[PDB]
Amino acid sequence: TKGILGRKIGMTQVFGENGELIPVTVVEAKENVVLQKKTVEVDGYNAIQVGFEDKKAYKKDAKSNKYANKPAEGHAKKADAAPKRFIREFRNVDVDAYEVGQEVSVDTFVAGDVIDVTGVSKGKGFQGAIKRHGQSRGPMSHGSHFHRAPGSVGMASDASRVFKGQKMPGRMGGNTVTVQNLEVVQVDTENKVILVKGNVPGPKKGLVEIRTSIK
Amino acid sequence: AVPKRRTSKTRKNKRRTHFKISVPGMTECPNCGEYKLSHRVCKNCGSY
Amino acid sequence: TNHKLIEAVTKSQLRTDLPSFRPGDTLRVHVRIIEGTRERIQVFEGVVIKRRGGGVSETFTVRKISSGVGVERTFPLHTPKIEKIEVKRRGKVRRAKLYYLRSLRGKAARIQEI
Amino acid sequence: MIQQETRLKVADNSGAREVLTIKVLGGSGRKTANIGDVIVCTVKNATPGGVVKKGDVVKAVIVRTKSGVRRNDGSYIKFDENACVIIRDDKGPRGTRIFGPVARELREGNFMKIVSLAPEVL
Amino acid sequence: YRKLGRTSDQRKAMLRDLATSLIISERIETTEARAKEVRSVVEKLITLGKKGDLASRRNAAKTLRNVEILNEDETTQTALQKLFGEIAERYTERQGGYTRILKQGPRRGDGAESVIIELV
RNA sequence: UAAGGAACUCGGCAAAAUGACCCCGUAACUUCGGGAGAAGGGGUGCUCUUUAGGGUUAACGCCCAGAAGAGCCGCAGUGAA
RNA sequence: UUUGGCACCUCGAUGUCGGCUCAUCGCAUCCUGGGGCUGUAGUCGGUCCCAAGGGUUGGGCUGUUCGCCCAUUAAAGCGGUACGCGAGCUGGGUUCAGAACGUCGUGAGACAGUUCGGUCCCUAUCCGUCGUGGGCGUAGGAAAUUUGAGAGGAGCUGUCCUUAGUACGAGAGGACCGGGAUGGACAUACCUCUGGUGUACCAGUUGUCGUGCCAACGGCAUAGCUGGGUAGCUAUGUGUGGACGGGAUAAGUGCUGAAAGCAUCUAAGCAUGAAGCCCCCCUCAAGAUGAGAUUUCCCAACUUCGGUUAUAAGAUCCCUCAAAGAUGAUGAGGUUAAUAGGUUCGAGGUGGAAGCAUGGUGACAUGUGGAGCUGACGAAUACUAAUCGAUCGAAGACUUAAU
Repeated sequence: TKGILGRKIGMTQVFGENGELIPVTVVEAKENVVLQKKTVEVDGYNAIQVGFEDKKAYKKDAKSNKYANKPAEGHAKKADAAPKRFIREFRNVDVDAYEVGQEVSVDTFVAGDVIDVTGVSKGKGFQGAIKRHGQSRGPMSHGSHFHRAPGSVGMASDASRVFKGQKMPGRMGGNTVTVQNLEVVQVDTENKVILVKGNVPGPKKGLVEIRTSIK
Repeated sequence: AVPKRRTSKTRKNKRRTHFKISVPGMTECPNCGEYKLSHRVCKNCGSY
Repeated sequence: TNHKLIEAVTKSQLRTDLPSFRPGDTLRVHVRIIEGTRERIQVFEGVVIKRRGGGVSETFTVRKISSGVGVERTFPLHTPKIEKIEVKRRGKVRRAKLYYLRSLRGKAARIQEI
Repeated sequence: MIQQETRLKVADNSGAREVLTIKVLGGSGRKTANIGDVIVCTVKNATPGGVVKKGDVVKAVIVRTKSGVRRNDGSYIKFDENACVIIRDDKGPRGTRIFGPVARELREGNFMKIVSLAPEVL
Repeated sequence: YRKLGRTSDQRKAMLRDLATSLIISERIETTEARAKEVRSVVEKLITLGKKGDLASRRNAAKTLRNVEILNEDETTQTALQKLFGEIAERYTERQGGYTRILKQGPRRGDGAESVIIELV
């Protein structure tokens, strides 16, 4: 059950019980609303749909993503909501405990909840096989002309080809990764933040999704 | 470094389908002069 | 406001009874040792070598010579395991990180006062 | 962060002075040891007289490293030299005195005899 | 910040020469990268000139070149003098700004974007 | 470039380290020449006194000092090459 | 996986041994054994199933595939994969010109016996092999909001601490089942901490040339050198993961139970049974060229409403950018617009001024008091672009029958 969306703000630390130091990610989860319920009798699977950060009302002749278009406005008009910057769907909740238009608030998580946290990782561009994978380099003296290349990429006349999935250079970076079994350290209702013990994927101010851990 | 077979006419021209020039901008000169580059007071008759 | 949340959320863990000190000062830090038996307290005394960070991440290091072996010790400034901090001396240094003391001994490693 | 080939000064009176490390005990592939770990080592420099003689293959425990430990409250402790103490494969020492300070985490591996003999445990 | 295709010393030298000629001439024409970098350099110079005291005059001497200007009615000032004298009086009410960039076409020998940077 | 320091490798290959000047000291072995710059130690900035050297000597003044005292500064004084 | 044959291509060339780097077709298996049966007391031995699911080490010694010791570990195959891999790398080995020793030869020279020295090329194309875009599609116009078939891919292993010295066992040793921390690998993610870097940050300092002198500063000397160091990027740092638990099964154990008038695990039935096989991380996921599922907009003036100008929905060109980037893509944004960037005022973090005064014979010290920075981390702005901007984008099939 229990998901929510936030922006990752940054990392600090907190002193816990008997002075143990705890490194902490502060996540600002402000102004979530339930935009839609999806059901097994209309869509074939039970889920809810949450929008996260509100943006400006539709304006004639606007170019950027700061303003809603007409479809986004009509979608957020069914619930009595403002248009939202990000929208995701949650399948682990119980769809009967929710109402379209209601606010998902930060205090649905309590301190001590173990959570899973999803984000898109940072982004690094074209990287080679030493950084992208864990490959080891060649000798840097003794006549070597082999330093940061990959090694051989196949055998010979048998398999006169390269197998799929071969670990070559290429673009390293922004994939969606969850970490499992992180936990809530404290929840701050007034500032609307969660503190998560650990670090979470993604750059600063990028979207994160928190769910209740399964395992 | 060498090609084993020569490339034909059809493969050469299939390679050149993205190799072309895009059409320029043209925000027109309303005060006086020739039509200038977009968002420019361009150096030949610019009246942006 | 987005720029204050770290400062706002960790504001309740700053301590306020700490004296002011600089690198070069000589400190007596009373730290609490919790073995399983008791909650005893032992003092580490030496020279402030380093000071860095801001907010709750601030951190300082003190150095002494125990039995001919130099020992250094780094604490979070706002930790609840420091019971008190006494400033014993004021040093006179020219420099914000005194790493040159790691390769000295004796009258060479002696810090002037005030 | 003690690995194969490093030299550690010996911090007891068993007759060794310098020791070179041969293996870090532990798992397969374990690369580095730190304060509290048990290494097996050769004596490269002995004191005349003395129980342990040059060329011997002993095991030691590491007290004192230069890159010391992090503790749970986020405080650290570092030392100015790497030292060790030759042990008797029941975690008793072979010497009788310990020179120099010694980290507190030696109590977690039950090296109580070393911790008692030392001038102050830090 | 930009590197402008130069080593560290060459880049510092080029930016000092650019800022000096803009003070001399009040509009110059260059490539668009260079002018986007000289915006900041000459605006901090004009700030130092508005501040006006000896310490900032000495800070401004660190950057300007020692160039003589033939002034109308046959006079002569250095560029440090024009900066602390004339240019600082124009901008005493304006808070920031002080330079405008206008695009031109490409050059003929490369297709480099020309640009005019001017004082306002 | 943390910690470690030849664990690399056919091989310390490449790099790092040494280096100027002054003062102290220096083995085996030798065809008595040498080895030898063996190894190995120490010193070096600036200011003021001064008694005095090379004297710039006319003399301290004119620079290095005769080189001795007393100071000052820095993490570091053939502070680069 | 050393010989026979060749000759069944290659004297218009199929690069030879070790080693590194990277695997993996992919299999009689060292470990875990996961399991189990016995000429199995635990501990072994031996066999069976299972496995290439996953794991499978650092050094001393060579000329080379061969070996041999040291110290660990839960443990240290099989090679066809051109004795896998030189248009990926080394060149120690062998063998080219020099030279020497043993030996043979009258000799020139030989042996392959030793020994010291000794040049290894290539911009990737018809093509075959990782990442990232444009379009032929696209069947209401069209545009904004999610399939989960699989093409799928990621396999992730293990050691020490309490039940219980209970049980086996004579005792020694020594459980099954449940409750704590490690090693490796990273699946990995991240910069709060500890460190690294940090060539437009701060300070010290030598030589030389200039700013007329001084004082300040500047240029050059690896960034001149030295000490620190913000963002960013980072491991040696900080966090998480794997020992899911369900199905079906192997070897095996059974129960019922006849044929085979008994017995018997099997023929029909029913149970149980393993890290192996199939289900809870990640991309595509109508390119699943068969064309999945959930808000807006839609109508000509004619008009075989085709088609022409149009005119319609949202997109783009262009411009300021960065959390994104080879480019392009992605994202933040653009004349209500600060928006985004610069600026200016800020602060956060990094490193004690100029001037004046006082003291000192002088070098210097002290006071005036946390100055520069802001280079990379808030507010104010129009300095900043699009000038009027312009461009692109339907007439819902049809049918067929099922209202």
